[PDB]
Amino acid sequence: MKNFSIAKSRRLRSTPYTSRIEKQGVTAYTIYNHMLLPAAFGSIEDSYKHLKEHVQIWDVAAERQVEISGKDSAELVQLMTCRDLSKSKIGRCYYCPIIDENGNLVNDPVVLKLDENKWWISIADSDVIFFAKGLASGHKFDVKIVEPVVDIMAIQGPKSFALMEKVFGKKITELKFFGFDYFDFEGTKHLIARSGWSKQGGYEVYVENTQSGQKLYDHLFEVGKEFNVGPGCPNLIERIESALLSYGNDFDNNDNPFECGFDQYVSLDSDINFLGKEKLKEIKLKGPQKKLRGVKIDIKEISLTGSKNIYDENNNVIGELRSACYSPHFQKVIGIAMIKKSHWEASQGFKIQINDNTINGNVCDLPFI
Amino acid sequence: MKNFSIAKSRRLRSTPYTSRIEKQGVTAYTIYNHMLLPAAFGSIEDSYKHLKEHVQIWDVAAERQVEISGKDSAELVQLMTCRDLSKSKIGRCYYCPIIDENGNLVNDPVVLKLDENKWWISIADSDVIFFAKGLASGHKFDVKIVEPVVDIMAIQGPKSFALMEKVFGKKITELKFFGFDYFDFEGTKHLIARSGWSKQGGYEVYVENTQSGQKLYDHLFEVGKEFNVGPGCPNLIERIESALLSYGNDFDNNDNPFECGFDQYVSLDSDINFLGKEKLKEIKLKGPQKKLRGVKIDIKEISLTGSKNIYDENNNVIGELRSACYSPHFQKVIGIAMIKKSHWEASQGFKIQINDNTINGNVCDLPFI
Ligand code: NA
Ligand code: NA
Repeated sequence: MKNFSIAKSRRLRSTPYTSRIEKQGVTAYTIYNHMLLPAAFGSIEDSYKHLKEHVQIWDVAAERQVEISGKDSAELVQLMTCRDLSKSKIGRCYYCPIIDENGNLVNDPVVLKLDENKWWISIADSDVIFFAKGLASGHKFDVKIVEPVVDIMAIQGPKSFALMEKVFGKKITELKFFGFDYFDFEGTKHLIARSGWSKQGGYEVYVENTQSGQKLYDHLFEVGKEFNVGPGCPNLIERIESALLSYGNDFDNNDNPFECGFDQYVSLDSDINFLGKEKLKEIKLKGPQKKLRGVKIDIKEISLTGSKNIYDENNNVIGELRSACYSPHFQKVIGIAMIKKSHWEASQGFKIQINDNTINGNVCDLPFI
Repeated sequence: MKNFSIAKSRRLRSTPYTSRIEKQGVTAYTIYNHMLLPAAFGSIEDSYKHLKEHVQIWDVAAERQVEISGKDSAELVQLMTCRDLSKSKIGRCYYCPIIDENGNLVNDPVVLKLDENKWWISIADSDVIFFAKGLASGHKFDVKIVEPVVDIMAIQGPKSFALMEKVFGKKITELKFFGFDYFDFEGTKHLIARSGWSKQGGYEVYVENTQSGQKLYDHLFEVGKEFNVGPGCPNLIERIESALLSYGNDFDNNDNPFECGFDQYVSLDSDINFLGKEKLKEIKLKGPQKKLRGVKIDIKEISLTGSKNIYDENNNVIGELRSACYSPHFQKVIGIAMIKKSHWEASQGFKIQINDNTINGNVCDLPFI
């Protein structure tokens, strides 16, 4: 077969939005945190153009929460991340790389500080819940760790702001990037952050009252018509062009923050203690020997289902291409590659096998645009 | 809206068998431990008839390993599970439920004791690696925790015994259920366990030397024609008929081993140290307020994608149906349901809404065959 069906089960969890997106034209799924996440609503290029010009509503329920509350919650949260959260404030979001005893990445979540003793970790694709529960028991912390009933719906694109003002009023227009607050929809208060996995702008509604959230979803489609609202999902071309890097895809647990361009979130000269702090000091001293870079390959098509070695002018492996797509902006293929320090340099050339043909490519900086 | 395509990417990992099984008729996939696991090779009823009569070779690489080695490995392994490993032997497998701070199920793996100081945890669908790494950090255990390069290939069905004899000779026929040993294929030694996710008989080859395991895979298809060998995967009908439970489907992290029939595997009155031991002492005295049970329901067809409430005569919720299929053996739908204390009783009637018809069903004991 060219395509394989996804086999549904209780274990591969549906969302509060599933029956709706399946009537609105979802054509492919990925799995993220043991949950269905839409991967396409037809053409990925057309979804990208629509996202950059209009507004979309996304089922991103699979961006699960780990809720950590109780006396040692602030501390357990800070143990897990190399980002300094000592001056953190209620109502703010912070991108906090989670790292292990080796200094290697576990997850790149957004942390929401709801209160001094209550923390939501909005996670990428790995079971941070169990890392937390492991660390809590091992370090003897007094916390409560749950996956709460929270199912995110995103509102993304340049028309997101006008659409959400229409629904929630002028108060939501005051929300700064990566702030959150509580907003009323027909009696129910919903936590809404100004965040989301694009650079086109918008919001994420952290739906706890599921029924009210489903009615809100339906309402956004009804009063969004004048804005050309439509369904969507995180967009492959957008995430590569803007270097919105994802755990499991661009980097994984054999990679450290310094190989992924996360230098500014690794806070080594505080007195806060987090995992692998010592090992990350050594890495920052000797410097990394490999790093995520962009690449361009002058072909009009690619379908990356997995990794692919890239080779030098002698046919020695100089890196690994990890994500890639056709970019209409460049009218060629662009990607994210973990490349050896020998070939880091913006403009450095390389060779890669696409089918049975060597083809040339070149390294570039991230983001692409 | 009926079947949906899966979107492949690096993050949904492929396996050493992917290119082979996509030439042998795989039609559907699930995702298991962030990895492709075949869900169908065409009709589920026909794969089922074939498994029960003949022999199949399965890609089950998604049954990943957590390898824990070093001086504190035995202790860390035991800390994660309720099952008593104090008398454990090299060359044996053990079903070892992993339990958290609430006494609830994290994963239900098989543990393989390779050495006093080297352990493989063969995992269900959750990231046990990070629970282990969390525990190890707190207790400052002297251990190394990695996911090794191990990609299980299974041989299952009544003809598995004879096919493996053909390849490996008499010594494989000596291997007892849940034992493992090392067996020579073309000069390479492979760890092979007598185990796997059917009740139809067979083996799991824990392939570390991938190129040799790929050659072995192709060899099995050649010298297995005598036994009508074919491709396959864990079979939904077979596994419900045999009451083989799965983490995420029948039970999850809100469930404790006393609710799932894991009583024989919980060691409360030994001296072993493990998480939630006290909670499980509490829980076992009070007793389970709900348990897993069999159900049989009078329709010839179902598509379970999620929990489905089952009701008494007067529309009260007595349970939740979690796995279900049409059983060609019963010529009707059977399933596994988590049922309230009030309605446990073997033969209790109930009703379930499936589209435009209310359907009679009743509770029964496990297994079915
Ligand atoms: Na989702
Ligand atoms: Na697999």
